[PDB]
Amino acid sequence: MREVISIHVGQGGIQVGNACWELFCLEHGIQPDGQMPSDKTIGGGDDAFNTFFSETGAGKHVPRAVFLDLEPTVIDEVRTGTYRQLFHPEQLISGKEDAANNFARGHYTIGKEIVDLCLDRIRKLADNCTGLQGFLVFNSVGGGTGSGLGSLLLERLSVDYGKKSKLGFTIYPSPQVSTAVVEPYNSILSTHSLLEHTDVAVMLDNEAIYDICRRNLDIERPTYTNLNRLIAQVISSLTASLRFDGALNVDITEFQTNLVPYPRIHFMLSSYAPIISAEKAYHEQLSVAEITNSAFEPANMMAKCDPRHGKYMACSMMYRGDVVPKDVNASIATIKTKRTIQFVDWCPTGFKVGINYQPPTVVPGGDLAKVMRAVCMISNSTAIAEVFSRLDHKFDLMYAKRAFVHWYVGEGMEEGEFSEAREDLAALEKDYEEVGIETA
Amino acid sequence: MREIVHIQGGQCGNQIGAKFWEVISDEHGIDPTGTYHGDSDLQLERINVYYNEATGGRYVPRAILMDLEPGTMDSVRAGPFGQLFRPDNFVFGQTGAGNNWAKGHYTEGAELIDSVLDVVRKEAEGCDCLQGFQITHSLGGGTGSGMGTLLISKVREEYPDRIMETFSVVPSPKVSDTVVEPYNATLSVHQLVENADECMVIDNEALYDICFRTLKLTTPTYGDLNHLVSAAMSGVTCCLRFPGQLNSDLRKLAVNLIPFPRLHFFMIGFAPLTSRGSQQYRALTVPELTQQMFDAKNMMCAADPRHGRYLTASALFRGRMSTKEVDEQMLNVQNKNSSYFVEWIPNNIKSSICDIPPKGLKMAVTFVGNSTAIQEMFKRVAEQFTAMFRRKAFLHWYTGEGMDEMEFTEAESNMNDLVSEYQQYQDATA
Ligand SMILES: Nc1nc2c(ncn2[C@@H]2O[C@H](COP(=O)(O)OP(=O)(O)OP(=O)(O)O)[C@@H](O)[C@H]2O)c(=O)[nH]1
Ligand SMILES: Nc1nc2c(ncn2[C@@H]2O[C@H](COP(=O)(O)OP(=O)(O)O)[C@@H](O)[C@H]2O)c(=O)[nH]1
Ligand SMILES: [Mg+2]
Repeated sequence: MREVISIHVGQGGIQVGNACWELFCLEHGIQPDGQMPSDKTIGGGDDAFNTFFSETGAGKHVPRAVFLDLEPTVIDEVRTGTYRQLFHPEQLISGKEDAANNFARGHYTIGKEIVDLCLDRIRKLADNCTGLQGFLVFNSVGGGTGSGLGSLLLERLSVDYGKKSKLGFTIYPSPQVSTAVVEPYNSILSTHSLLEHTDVAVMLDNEAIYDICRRNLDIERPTYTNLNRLIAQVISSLTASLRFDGALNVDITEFQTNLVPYPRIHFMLSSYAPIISAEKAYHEQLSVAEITNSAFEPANMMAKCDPRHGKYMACSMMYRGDVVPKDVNASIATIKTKRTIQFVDWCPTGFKVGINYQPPTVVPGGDLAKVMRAVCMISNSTAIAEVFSRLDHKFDLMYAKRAFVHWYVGEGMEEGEFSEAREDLAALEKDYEEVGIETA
Repeated sequence: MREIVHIQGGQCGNQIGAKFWEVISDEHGIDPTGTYHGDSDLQLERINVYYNEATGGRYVPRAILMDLEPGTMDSVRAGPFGQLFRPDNFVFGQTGAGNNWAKGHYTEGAELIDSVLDVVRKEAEGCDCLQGFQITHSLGGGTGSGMGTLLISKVREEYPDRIMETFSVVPSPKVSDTVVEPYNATLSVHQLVENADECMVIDNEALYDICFRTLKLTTPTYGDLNHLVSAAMSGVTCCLRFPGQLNSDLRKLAVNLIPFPRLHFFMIGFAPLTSRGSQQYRALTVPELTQQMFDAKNMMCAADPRHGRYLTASALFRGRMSTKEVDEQMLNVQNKNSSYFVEWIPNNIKSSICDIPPKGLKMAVTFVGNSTAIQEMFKRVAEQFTAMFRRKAFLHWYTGEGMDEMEFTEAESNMNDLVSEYQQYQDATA
């Protein structure tokens, strides 16, 4: 019944998990205890929570989630949070010591012990669900746990599970404003595994989200919480169809059908158009035309790469709330008319459109205006080759110096994997450049 | 989970350790009797990382105090919180090295190493998941330096993968309390480079500088120096004891600051230090903390980094703050002084955040940067050792202990090679 097993790796992943799960509980009005309170007793509004939650049969709805980490700190802060009783304790897996940004350490030494318990919990949650769409996996491809454990988990999911899905939400190392020195190596190896084992990899860069926040929300001092809540809004809009009825319904499986044209090229930017201060929306009309135009402004991309340098290969717009199909068609027409926006020739029809009646909720405490119309665009564009070449350049610097390779080699990782992944990335950017050209 | 075994050896070692345990207790609100007195339950979520539990809820520091001058036992017992440590951990000789490295590394240290090895082994096996040991000592003295490097070699042979971090107090030609400081420092670092995971150097003259310029203290005593180094040391492992937004344990700092295994020397610093006079003037905010903790004066080493170039650097911020602010400050200082940072490293700064500040404080940073200026601070000791070794002064003191001149030759050559390595990776370009 449209079930979606969620996965979360690493500290970033688990913080995003907290965010998205607070958001979901607020959406379905599930009190922190886990008991959905009946409202007006006019009929049980079932079929809604079931996408993400699962009823234990006694009025307790537990989330179909699994949290994975090798450091017991953040997972315990989850345990000592407003949602302590909310999660079935088995799913909040933890390890004694962490990989410490050492992708290899988490990939061979530490992970290969907790991956078994995680796979067990996953098979459990799957045996529960009937008609599962696929798995969402949020992870920081910069950190050791995130990257490494995510690679291992995705490989195990690929081999053990059928064509269901694998949606990946990666917090890529921001191009300009980095946080760790070893980010290049972990990011590159994570990518080399990801491109093989993931269906869809929507990219996310904290730098771009910082810029979006200060530009629109005017929160000059954002924290990771605001970023988390923005990403939560995003993935909510991504699965709104699986829960709320609308004019057109886009199941998660349809992205991997539409957006990704070739098995290797499956990286995608994302954008969320109406993002306005509660006190600023007083001045905005928020027409669907305005939404659609703003969603294509390269500034509002959730990742940081300008598609004006690239080409839009495919786009998926998903609208929520007071949406009318006539205006949506008009807006996509006008956008196709624009010159700043260019589509590849061989893809003439570059749009998957979804329209869901459910207006996006507002979370108390997050600075976002109530709004009746929203969109989220997942776009596979050629400009992501820019960020990939950027990481290639940084990684090439470090590795031509052979800077930190000893750390990884100490973890039984054969150093040949480095050059192998770098050559794979060279081939990938070559693929992007190739498909960027028109036909002969 | 991720336990720590503190190891202090030597007079300066014992003073540093005593002040350190005082500060860590003030951080956990533990009263010198041994019980808890705080108010935030968080203060107990990670309390096992440094203390073991004893019967009656009394928490006992997982410390191991060792020395060769038995008077230091009386010394540590004298100060407050001297009641904390369990006397079983106390290990002491009777003779004392007397500033002699060999005496504390061959003749006498070899006779206490067995006992302290038993003690550290018991403390380790008692703990389940050991992050590693945080040893602290001074290289100027004999017992500290010699016994410290001996036991460090031993424990490294016994626990290779665990972190073996060391706060070493290298003597400076500025203060030059003793005269055999060159031989001690040389014969210490020669093994330090071979066994230590990561090393923070601390120079008394640098601490005096900080206590005279940054702080304006009419009478800086060794107590105040120990206080500063304690504040630093606590700030190092802060993320291990408190949740924060982006965690960073010791191993994370290690991997993020060690390009090559022989370059494991950093220069620490503490951000919000301000004199009681200028305290009300300079407002407390993240850019101020950056400007300070990156001042060439504010470093706890005597090496001016301006001459050098930061290979990598890290910072740990205590207290709730905006991740965008700190990360933007990092990027800013990166793009501001690009000459001061190696080019082949894309982003040489590692940032971390814990949202629990030091008591009575709002925000505070603990900077740890691997530079090449340290190569200068080692050139100092190298030329000092060369001078006082050409004519073979005081050499008989060491040779009578079973040590031979070949040891001095190999030690000074190893230090020279380390210096050349740092020099190359400074001048190297990409
Ligand atoms: N968007 C977002 N990213 C985060 C957040 N917290 C951490 N990150 C990302 O996580 C990276 C830090 O590494 P970690 O997430 O700690 O790596 P890990 O998988 O959690 O485990 P370790 O590698 O052992 O640290 C940084 O690059 C951040 O970009 C968060 O709250 N929100
Ligand atoms: N920073 C600092 N240095 C100290 C302190 N006490 C002693 N020292 C230094 O330690 C050196 C002497 O150490 P010593 O007593 O011989 O240690 P030992 O080798 O274990 O006996 C001197 O150069 C002092 O400068 C202190 O409280 N703080
Ligand atoms: Mg992490």
